[PDB]
Amino acid sequence: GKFYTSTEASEITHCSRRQLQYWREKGVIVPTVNSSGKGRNVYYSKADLLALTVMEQLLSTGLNFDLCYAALQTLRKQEPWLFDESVPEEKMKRLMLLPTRSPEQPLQLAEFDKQAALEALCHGQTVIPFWSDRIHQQLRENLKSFSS
Amino acid sequence: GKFYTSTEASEITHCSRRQLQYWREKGVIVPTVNSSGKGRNVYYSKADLLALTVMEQLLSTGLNFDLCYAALQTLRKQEPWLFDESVPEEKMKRLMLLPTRSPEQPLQLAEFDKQAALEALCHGQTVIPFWSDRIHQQLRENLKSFSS
Ligand SMILES: Nc1ncnc2c1ncn2[C@@H]1O[C@H](COP(=O)(O)OP(=O)(O)OP(=O)(O)O)[C@@H](O)[C@H]1O
Ligand SMILES: Nc1ncnc2c1ncn2[C@@H]1O[C@H](COP(=O)(O)OP(=O)(O)OP(=O)(O)O)[C@@H](O)[C@H]1O
Repeated sequence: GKFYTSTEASEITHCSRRQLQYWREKGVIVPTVNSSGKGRNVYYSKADLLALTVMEQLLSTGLNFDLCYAALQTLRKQEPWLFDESVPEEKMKRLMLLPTRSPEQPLQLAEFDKQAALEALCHGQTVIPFWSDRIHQQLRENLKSFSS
Repeated sequence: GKFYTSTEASEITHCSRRQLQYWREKGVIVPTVNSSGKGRNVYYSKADLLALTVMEQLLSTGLNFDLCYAALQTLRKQEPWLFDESVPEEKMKRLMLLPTRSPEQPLQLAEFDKQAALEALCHGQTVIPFWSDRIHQQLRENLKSFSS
């Protein structure tokens, strides 16, 4: 479909070029590449831009990088409807991330619901709301703006 | 009062020696030191052990290091009763940390209350409960255990 350069991706998703390069180096995001040269050689898909938008949003919660990476991996594997363009934003489900003390399973991801979320807080557990619709709305609005 | 070596501090608070060295290097915690030599030369106070316990607990929430450091600085300045041994644990107030998107003020700290905390979650805001009493209880129990 539509492909975007690194500077275009950086400006659309409000990730710095330095962040994109680091996330490429670490395998967080895998844009399409070709041999090195003076011309453009790295291109992000719309799904990559969505992954960038997720990563920037997770990092804005204060969550450490390793857990943001783990969250993005879990979202892409377990919640692929987030990246599908199948579900219109009105029907996407809001989620919540619950960090744990288990190195093997360091992050729980669940559907958001107020009763369970408030119960977790009253037990002393950190809750990180993750509004799937806002994610997709934010990229869509950055992109509609991007042309103009 | 009582002073503890780095290995004693590491084992009491379940921070690795590598973490203590890094937090010393960065100024997170400032144990008492003297000139270098073959003998012991770094000593943690009970208040330092409390600061270590806070730092290990904040890092367990998933909060990134810079914000844990900022949280510890804000707690020591704004909530010195946490480190005073004034308030018995039964009267210490539970808190909550709310990470923000402002670089100048990247973290809000507030008294915990369920109504406000649930309202923040429903608005999409991350909430990190911080149980002051559990902090002081945990070190006290690690220390009562430590002798035996
Ligand atoms: N919100 C909080 N603020 C401060 N300390 C906390 C908070 N939540 C948990 N802790 C501390 O984290 C440690 C582990 O807590 P948690 O209840 O998850 O496990 P635990 O009860 O030690 O596990 P186990 O059931 O295996 O003994 C405990 O020492 C607890 O005091
Ligand atoms: N829980 C969440 N999940 C996903 N995206 C979120 C969540 N909370 C906030 N955002 C996104 O973070 C960005 C900033 O949110 P916030 O409401 O704090 O500020 P804002 O409304 O952009 O600020 P202003 O009032 O200055 O325009 C928004 O794009 C919003 O969509």
